[PDB]
Amino acid sequence: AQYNANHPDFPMQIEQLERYIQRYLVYAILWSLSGDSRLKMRAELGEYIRRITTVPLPTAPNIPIIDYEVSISGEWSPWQAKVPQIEVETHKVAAPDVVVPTLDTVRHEALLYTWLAEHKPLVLCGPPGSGKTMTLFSALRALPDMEVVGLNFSSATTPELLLKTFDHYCEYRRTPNGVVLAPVQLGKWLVLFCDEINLPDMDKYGTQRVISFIRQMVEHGGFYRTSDQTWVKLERIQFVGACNPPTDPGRKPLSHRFLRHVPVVYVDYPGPASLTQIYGTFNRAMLRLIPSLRTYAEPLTAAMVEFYTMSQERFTQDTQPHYIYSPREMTRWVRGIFEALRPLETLPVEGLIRIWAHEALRLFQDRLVEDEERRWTDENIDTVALKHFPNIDREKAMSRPILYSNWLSKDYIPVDQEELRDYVKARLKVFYEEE
Amino acid sequence: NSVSAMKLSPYYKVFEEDALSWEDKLNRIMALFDVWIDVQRRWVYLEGIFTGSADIKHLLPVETQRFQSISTEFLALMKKVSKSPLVMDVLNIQGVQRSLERLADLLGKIQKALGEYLERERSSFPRFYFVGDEDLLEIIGNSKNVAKLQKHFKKMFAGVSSIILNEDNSVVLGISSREGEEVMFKTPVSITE
Amino acid sequence: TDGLFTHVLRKIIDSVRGELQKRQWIVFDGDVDPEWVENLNSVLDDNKLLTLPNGERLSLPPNVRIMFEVQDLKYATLATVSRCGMVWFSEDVLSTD
Amino acid sequence: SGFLERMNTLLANGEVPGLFEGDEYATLMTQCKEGAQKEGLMLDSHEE
Amino acid sequence: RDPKEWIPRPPEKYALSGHRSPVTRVIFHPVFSVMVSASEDATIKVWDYETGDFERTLKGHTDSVQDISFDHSGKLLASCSADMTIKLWDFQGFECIRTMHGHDHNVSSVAIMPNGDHIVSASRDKTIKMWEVQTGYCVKTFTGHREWVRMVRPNQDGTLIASCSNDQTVRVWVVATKECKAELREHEHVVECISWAPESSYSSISEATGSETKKSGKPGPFLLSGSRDKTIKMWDVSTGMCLMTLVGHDNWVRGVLFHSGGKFILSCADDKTLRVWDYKNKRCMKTLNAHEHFVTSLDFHKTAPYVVTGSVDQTVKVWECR
Ligand SMILES: Nc1ncnc2c1ncn2[C@@H]1O[C@H](COP(=O)(O)OP(=O)(O)O)[C@@H](O)[C@H]1O
Repeated sequence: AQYNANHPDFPMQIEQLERYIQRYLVYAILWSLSGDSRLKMRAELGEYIRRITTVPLPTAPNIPIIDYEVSISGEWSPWQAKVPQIEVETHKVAAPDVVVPTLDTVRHEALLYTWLAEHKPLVLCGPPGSGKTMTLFSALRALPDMEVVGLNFSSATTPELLLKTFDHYCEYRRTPNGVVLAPVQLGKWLVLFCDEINLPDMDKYGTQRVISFIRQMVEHGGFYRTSDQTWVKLERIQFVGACNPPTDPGRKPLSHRFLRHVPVVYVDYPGPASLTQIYGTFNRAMLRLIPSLRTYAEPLTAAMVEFYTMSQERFTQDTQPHYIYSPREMTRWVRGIFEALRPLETLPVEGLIRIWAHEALRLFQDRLVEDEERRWTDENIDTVALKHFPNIDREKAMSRPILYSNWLSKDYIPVDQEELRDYVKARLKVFYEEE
Repeated sequence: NSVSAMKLSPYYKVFEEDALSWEDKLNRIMALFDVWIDVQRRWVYLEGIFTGSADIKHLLPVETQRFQSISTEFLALMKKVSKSPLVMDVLNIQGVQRSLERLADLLGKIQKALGEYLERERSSFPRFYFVGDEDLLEIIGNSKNVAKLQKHFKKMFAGVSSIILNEDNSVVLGISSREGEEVMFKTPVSITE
Repeated sequence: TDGLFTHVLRKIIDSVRGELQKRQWIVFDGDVDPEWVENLNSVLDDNKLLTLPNGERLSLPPNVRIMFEVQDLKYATLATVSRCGMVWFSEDVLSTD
Repeated sequence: SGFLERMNTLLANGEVPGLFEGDEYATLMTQCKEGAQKEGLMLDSHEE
Repeated sequence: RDPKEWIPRPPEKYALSGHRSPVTRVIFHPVFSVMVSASEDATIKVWDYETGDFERTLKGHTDSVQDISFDHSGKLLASCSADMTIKLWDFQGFECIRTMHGHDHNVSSVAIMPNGDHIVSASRDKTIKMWEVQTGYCVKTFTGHREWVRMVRPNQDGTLIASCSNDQTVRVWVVATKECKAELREHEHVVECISWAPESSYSSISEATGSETKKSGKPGPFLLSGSRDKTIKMWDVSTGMCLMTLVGHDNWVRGVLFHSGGKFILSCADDKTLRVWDYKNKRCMKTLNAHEHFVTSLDFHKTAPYVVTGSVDQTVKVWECR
């Protein structure tokens, strides 16, 4: 219908409609039957469809069908054509808003946009930091007629948390058909983003009160006001959920009756190739501050990706609950280096490695519990740096007391321990007589 | 007044709903435009102060920026009124009532914040010392429109009730008293120069 | 800041809603003592001006009349009496019938 | 446990939806206007 | 030696060291060629900067002395200590003629009005108090600061007194009516020191900032506020706008003041350096490694080309200017 609106003189023809629908149906089946599974399972489903269907399909020998969208003209077009190698501006390096386009990103954004345009509730499932919140917020930028409200669920979450949000962002009004709940504003659809839907604890009978409350609001289009036992109908309200996989500790599987109304999309961790592309773009923009360092963007990105991979596999939730590593750490890794390079007008290659090593310790070592893990991080940081950055001064960049502070200078520069100790002692004397 | 006569009419019973409906609209028209005429008048002689004076920006920086925020939104409100200048549509504006009340309040706050500016401005023309703050703001703000300045010359001169101007209202040709007596200036004064 | 009488007179002088085209009457219903009424000496004289301490002077429009409704003048000074026209309402004017 | 619930929402969002109700919400809108004017920006609606 | 352009030089003239505790402040005598310094050992030692010879110690304070000041004639010295007392000294006799009580906590500043008949002080009880020289009576209190007030300084004519507090705000008060003329808040951290603009610098400040000449003829009083965020900001008291921000100190700025000729800005910080600033171009020319520890204060002689800087290393240094 939108295509005909854009082409008033040439309405879309039947043979174009016949082709477009057939490709869309195959494209719809794959994303509806395997959108909540891994990449391998998505490829397997595409192979099964290719083996039995008669609809024309992409002729790529190895590229799975899931990598091809359906053009409005009615022909398969690869998703690769919509992920250009962009150049981010230096002042928005690793900012929360900026999103580097990726094959997984564009596929999910289009899929998220489709369900959101229908005001159909959806749940994004994936490991923490995989990009569930980012992808949704990116998709909502293509829908100006929607306002998103963030709600974080916990083990003690109960339906009044949704209720208190309703008073703040919506208003109860009396209508002849009954009480109707709508946002205080007009013309925009309120979207309730529930970030951690699956933590709310089950009772001893295996039921989550808030999940049933959400299920009631979506199937029956409303709920009951406990103050006066009056049925209330929801209007212009949408529900979007996010959650870790149910097998993770502390998580509980959702009720099947709730799952029928809510499609689930699986957002897995970006692969090493994807991480290299995403943070390689960030590194290139970040390193433009120092022109002499622009040739080190690729080895820096490879070093960041490599060490993140080894740390992720070495430390798991089995040992400690907080041993969770995600792309969020690498985003903080880029932010840490970028801040440490903004005021500096120049810096040698050894200085960049020292900052790179400093941020690694502050992200991957601060949460380690026992000394064995900390020593492992110290040794492997040096080996990773040496492997990707040969022929550099080892001692000048790997001086073990890696300390950075803006206390002794206007900028964030390395500080020696002895001067730092003297300054803190002098400050403590003032701190005693003041605070 | 016409509807009030319908109120006492014995046949008003069959038209209770519609006649009362007009009272709600007529009274709301009165309420909307009673503040509108004042708010329009204040903005007329406040913009002249903030545009014709170059030193007000540096001497009064904080509230000058406030006026432009007030001015632009007033222009934005007036622009869409120009889009649909129907009396019912401007009455049916979403939040037209409260928008003028804050306009009356904000313009009032700006006006009370100009006290020291007007006091210093009185030094330029000594006869401004016998003019109230409300009238002086009207005089300085409406310098371009000399037609409405004829009511203030009696408070500044012994017998100059009004001045005499050319058709262009750009050169002063003479002065007039309250009895119609006029004095013809030998050398007329030009406002353009 | 304008008082009650000044605000009423100023609005009439401004005539934003056509006050000057009407017949405005200001009636001072109450007691008269030189504490407040002597401030109207210039108003009731040929000057027809209400001079305020802030230097503002308000000319009396020709269409407005200053009215006093009093029961006695045992405290009014000679200045107030001489500046106004007296109309005497004896109790015999309004009979019981 | 309710202490952590309020903290949990405050950490992630920076605001607790169920904190200011009634007069407290009405009171909060006052210095929100006063604070905004002090820092320079002019805001009138409760949402902004 | 340009009579309004001399700046200090790295070779120090004298290194006076007699204090047993960190030196708090150092000031110059307006008339005599003598120097007065106050330290944290409850002593106020007096030095001669021409010959660098210690003369005498003014004791009497129970705890650390925080601020000292001189009147216009130089015949009275006003000192405030952390023992909640303000002491007035007869400088010719070097004796305490009056002790002033009334502050509820540590007193961190004191100054004598240009008229010389009143004394202003600020303390940790969040109040700025005013005292009479003749009677020693507290006549006014300036409330409104939400935290410890660190410094209080009057303008040239004495009509306005500025104050900086731990509330990260700088307030300008009117002595006559106690009202807060302006609340200058742009520093992101606690403000330490304040300083007014001398009469010889209004033209230079106006032309340096690009401010247009006013019809009144007075550009308006200008105030400097060094804070612990390593920044120096110059304010327009009349308009309440920060004319410029000076960056380059590596630590908390402890003192700031103008050159007597109104051509440069002298500021000392905890980065062990004394820095001379060009507000014409918003940049620093010369950095002096004044001391081996934090620099607590500095002062600039009105006529003679001499700069004194106190420090935590219990050393007072005199700098020649060339
Ligand atoms: N293509 C990409 N471009 C930019 N950043 C990305 C990309 N993919 C992942 N990220 C990073 O991954 C992080 C995702 O975290 P988030 O979406 O908050 O996790 P969750 O949705 O589980 O809360 C973001 O901080 C983002 O910086």
